[PDB]
Amino acid sequence: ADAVPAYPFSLPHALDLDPHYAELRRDEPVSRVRLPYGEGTAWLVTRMSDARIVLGDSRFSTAAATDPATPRMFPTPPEPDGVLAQDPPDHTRLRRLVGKAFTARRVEEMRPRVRSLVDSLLDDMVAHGSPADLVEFLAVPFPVAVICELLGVPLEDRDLFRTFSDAMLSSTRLTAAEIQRVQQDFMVYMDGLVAQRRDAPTEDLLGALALATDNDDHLTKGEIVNMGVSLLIAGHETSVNQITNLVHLLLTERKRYESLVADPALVPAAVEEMLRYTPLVSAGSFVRVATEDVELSTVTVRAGEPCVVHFASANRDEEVFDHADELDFHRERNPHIAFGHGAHHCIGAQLGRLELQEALSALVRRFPTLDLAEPVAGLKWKQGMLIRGLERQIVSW
Ligand code: HEM
Ligand SMILES: CC[C@H]1OC(=O)[C@H](C)[C@@H](O)[C@H](C)[C@@H](O)[C@@H](C)C[C@@H](C)C(=O)[C@H](C)[C@@H](O)[C@H]1C
Repeated sequence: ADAVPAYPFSLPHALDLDPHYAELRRDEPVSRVRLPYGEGTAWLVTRMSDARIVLGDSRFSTAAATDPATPRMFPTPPEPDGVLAQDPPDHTRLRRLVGKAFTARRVEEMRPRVRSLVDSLLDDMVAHGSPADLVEFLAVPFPVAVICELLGVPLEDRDLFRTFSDAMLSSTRLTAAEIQRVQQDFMVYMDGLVAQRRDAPTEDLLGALALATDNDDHLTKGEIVNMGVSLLIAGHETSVNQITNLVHLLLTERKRYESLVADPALVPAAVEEMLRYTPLVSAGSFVRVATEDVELSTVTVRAGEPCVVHFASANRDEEVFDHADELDFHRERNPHIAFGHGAHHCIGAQLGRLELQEALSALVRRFPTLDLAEPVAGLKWKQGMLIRGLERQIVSW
């Protein structure tokens, strides 16, 4: 009786927002759409208080989304293993157990060694000389290296992590027969690595999860193994591409970068803005299913109905933010769900931020003359992709 528009509404341009989300926020915050895969229609959530419910409220099952027939933004139906597709109370336990060690305090204390890692990379680049591809020298290498340091991986065998990481991306460049073998090899190493943490303690994250005080809650061996793998992947692509995404915004209006060469203390406040202002997820939600009827403004979604939150839209909610379409490094408040919200609120959110602030602070500190040496018009944005990012980024300092 009506279109049942397909979502994604359009192929994305750069880090632009389809001008439709804006119209929906006024004309229809919660509307039916058709996701590219699965079966039936679903609810595109476009505003914050609504997204906060769909991501917040216990009456929405992600583990339900595992049904091949349930809508989704990607082709291969998610395995029910994934922590993302984990309902409580089991998920709630994973988060409690992992969250006890992945404290914000562990991440802020990593900083000094994360500063020391961006430097080795910004050396390699200055060795190459200007102009240089910021993807190659910084963004690709920096995150994987950071995670290795989180897991306390010895320097040798970090190439495995890099080999396994790149074997999981969308453009893997490797066949199904290869993906199988690298998986085994990596998992077995991780197996032995967790064993070493149990037998002989360390102080890295795995180490803290591996310890077990006798009379109280701790994780199994296979859980600890898998959490590490889960963190590794979930913080790779997002951070690789989020780095180029903030540099890209920083130079395209170069008035921005110079805002931070002027007052470096803005780097953290900046990083938050750019998280809120960047469609790192082009068309968004992992689907959520109402296990009971749930009431949003303007639409009450019924038990059994799948939903999709668009993060970056909520992040531009005209009530929540002012001049949400304009990048302001001096907002008093920044309630962005760029890290998601509620149960599945990004684990690595604090680490994510550490990484960004360290990449930008270093860039400002080492290259106040940083400039995009590629013409903007030439820029190679990644195509047909789930997470937005640049293929390439020649910069000149
Ligand atoms: C700029 C960096 C990052 C961004 C923007 C980001 C964003 C997100 C978002 C939006 C979600 C929620 C997805 C949903 O509920 O549909 C999420 C989940 C997650 N992220 Fe990240 N992330 C980042 C970095 C990382 C890092 C560094 C790690 C690990 C070291 C990580 C691990 C995870 C995990 C495990 C989840 C699932 C948590 C759960 O379901 O309980 N992420 N991330
Ligand atoms: C539909 C958009 C989502 O895509 C997906 O979940 C993909 C199917 C997953 O394979 C992605 C790529 C994961 O492997 C992780 C790298 C990131 C994941 C944990 C996120 O947090 C991320 C925000 C994610 O929800 C969105 C990209």
